[PDB]
Amino acid sequence: RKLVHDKELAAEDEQVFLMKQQSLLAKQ
Amino acid sequence: GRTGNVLKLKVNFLPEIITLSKEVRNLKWLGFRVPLAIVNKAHQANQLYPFAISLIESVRTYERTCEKVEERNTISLLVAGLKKEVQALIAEGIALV
Amino acid sequence: EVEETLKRLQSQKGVQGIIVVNTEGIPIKSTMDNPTTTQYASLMHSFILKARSTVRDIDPQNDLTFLRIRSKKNEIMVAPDKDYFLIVIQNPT
Amino acid sequence: LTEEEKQQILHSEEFLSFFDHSTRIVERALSEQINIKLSLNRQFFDERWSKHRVVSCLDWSSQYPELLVASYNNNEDAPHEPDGVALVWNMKYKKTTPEYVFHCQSAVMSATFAKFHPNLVVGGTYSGQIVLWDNRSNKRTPVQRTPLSAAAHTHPVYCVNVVGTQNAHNLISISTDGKICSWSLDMLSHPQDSMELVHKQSKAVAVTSMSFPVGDVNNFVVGSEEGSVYTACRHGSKAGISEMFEGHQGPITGIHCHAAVGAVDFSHLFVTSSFDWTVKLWTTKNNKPLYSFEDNADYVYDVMWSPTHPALFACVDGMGRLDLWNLNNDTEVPTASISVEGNPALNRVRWTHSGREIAVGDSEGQIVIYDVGEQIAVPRNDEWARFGRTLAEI
Amino acid sequence: TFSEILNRVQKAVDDLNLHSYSNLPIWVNKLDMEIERILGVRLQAGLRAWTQVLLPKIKNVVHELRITNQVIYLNPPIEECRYKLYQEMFAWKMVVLSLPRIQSTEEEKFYRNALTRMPDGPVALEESYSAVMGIVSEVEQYVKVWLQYQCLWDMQA
Repeated sequence: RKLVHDKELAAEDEQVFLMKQQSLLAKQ
Repeated sequence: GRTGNVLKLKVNFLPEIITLSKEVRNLKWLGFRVPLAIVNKAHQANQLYPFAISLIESVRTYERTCEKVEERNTISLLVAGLKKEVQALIAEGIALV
Repeated sequence: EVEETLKRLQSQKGVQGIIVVNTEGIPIKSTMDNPTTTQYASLMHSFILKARSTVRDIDPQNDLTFLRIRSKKNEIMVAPDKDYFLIVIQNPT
Repeated sequence: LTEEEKQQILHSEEFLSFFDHSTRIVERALSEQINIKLSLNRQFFDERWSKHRVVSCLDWSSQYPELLVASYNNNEDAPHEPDGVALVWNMKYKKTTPEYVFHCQSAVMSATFAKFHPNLVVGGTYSGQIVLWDNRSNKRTPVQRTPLSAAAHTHPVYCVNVVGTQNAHNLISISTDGKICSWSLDMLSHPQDSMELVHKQSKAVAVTSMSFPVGDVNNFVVGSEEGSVYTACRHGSKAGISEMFEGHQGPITGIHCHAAVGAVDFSHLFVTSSFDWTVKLWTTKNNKPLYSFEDNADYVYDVMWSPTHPALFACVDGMGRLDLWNLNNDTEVPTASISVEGNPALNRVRWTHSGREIAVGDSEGQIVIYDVGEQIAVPRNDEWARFGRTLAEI
Repeated sequence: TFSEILNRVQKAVDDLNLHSYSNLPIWVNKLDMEIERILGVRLQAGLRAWTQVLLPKIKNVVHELRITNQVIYLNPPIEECRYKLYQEMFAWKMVVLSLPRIQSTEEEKFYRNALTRMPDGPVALEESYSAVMGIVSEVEQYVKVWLQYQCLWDMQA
């Protein structure tokens, strides 16, 4: 039952976040 | 340098606007009366300038340090948490008018 | 920096040639040619070592940090602190 | 035969003391010891750091009366190259090269030495960010930088100074918006004091430059681009503007309080160089200007008291002439005058400590320093007495 | 020197840990993977140098031949020289293998996986082992016929 570390911290490349926020600003 | 379309983040604030305020801030005492709309716009821009300049310098510093980080891919895995919290703060801020 | 240092050390008097020597003699850098730089700088290194011994003779705590010899046809420079041994070829005047 | 050890020791930068001592000693080695009224003394134009560049500020080091700090705004010749240029120029031995250089990412507006420590240099930039630099360490980047916040300075800073003594110091800075801020030399990341200077009906003052009564802390005096002079107490019993002055019609460019101290108390005299050739002298206890300086028009930038002569000061015009103005000998004609060749836009004037020579900045970056006649350099008790009675004239 | 380098690296890792950064364990794991790969390469180089030395400081093993009750005898026997050689090669192995791991049991305490981390596979090990029955074999061969002389006593006048 030796626990292993779960999913590590992701990067979420800046381009994807920027384009998602482009979309959010567009529809607001 | 890159074929893709870079979605660079900017600040919706022209740096030149404060100059206009300064013109008013100089012309008001020069004896020339300016329209009240110009007075209101210049005053509002003058009082709101520190926040805008703080935001633009902060975002420029963040962009410089993040491009420095991605320059050395061996460290982004560790810095991912700070990048996530900064992105979350930006996401909270952007929705504001 | 490296290039700016040599540039400012050379154009300050239009010096004929200077190379940066951070090692105990035998420098591989060149400013006019390999021999006249390398062998002469190694020779200078040996004699400044003997000069360090000479100045330690009167008192071991003393060290030589500045050395110039201005003769009839040559002026020679070296400023050793721990491994930085300058060389300057310059006219006497 | 080594091929990489020398290369890697050259790449590895442990050259701090190396470069420092080499620079401090080679300009000494410039000496040619081979065995086989006004007058220009030393003209300096750094070809590399002053090519078509405007002097922004000047200061002389009290601790080391051979070190001068000068500034520069952004360079229109090339924006890619470093914009904020700061220079340290020394009076040890003659040399064309500056003794020290410094870069700031923003255009540098004013700079000065620190009274608290004899090696740190502090300067206000065009972005309203106070910049700290360590002269002993060989670095180009700013050592410290104040935060750009609403509480801190955000508008361009044109005057920074250190008040108090070496164990009661305080770095006072002014922003052109009107913020007065007090910092400490140990930490430059949080304003110890900060307050937006206000005269009346909550309107601020577009402060351009400020000065203080010598030998005293607090009770500051400022000049406004609006064309006004104010006396404002730093802390006192009430901070803010305390006294309006009738002032000069055009913008106020350079303000300075009297400096020379002798058998009489004249620390209440103020010189203001406005934009109209009009170097106005008055006193803090009188609301009206005492005397006026009128020989030409059009922008004499700045005026500075000679620290040694009580009734003599300097003012430099934008058209390209600096004139030493004495009160004891004359009141309508300059006691001395000289013009830098080429008739350039001479910007800034600074008396060195203990006087006996002057430093002049230029729009071309060629700063010129030169002495003064001995028969007019040295004061005497007669000078103080006649100066006082000339105040009694009107 | 390897232990000192590992100690400094682990000290730096601990300094990072106390600063409370993010995502440490995976970074530590990747760094440990890389350092063990480098350790395996260095171990391969050292092992092959040791092998070519056999065919790196090596101790000199020596044994003698004597006679008692008119019988030829060895002190120590050839198998003892074999075991000394194996022990020395083992010590050479644990010069690198005993290096501790980097962490935020026995295997986890100090790194014992470099043999599987071998860039060239077991061959680099095997050839080393191979040189063993080079030497010892010749040894016993060179002994055998010589030892044969003892038969002279078994055959009375």
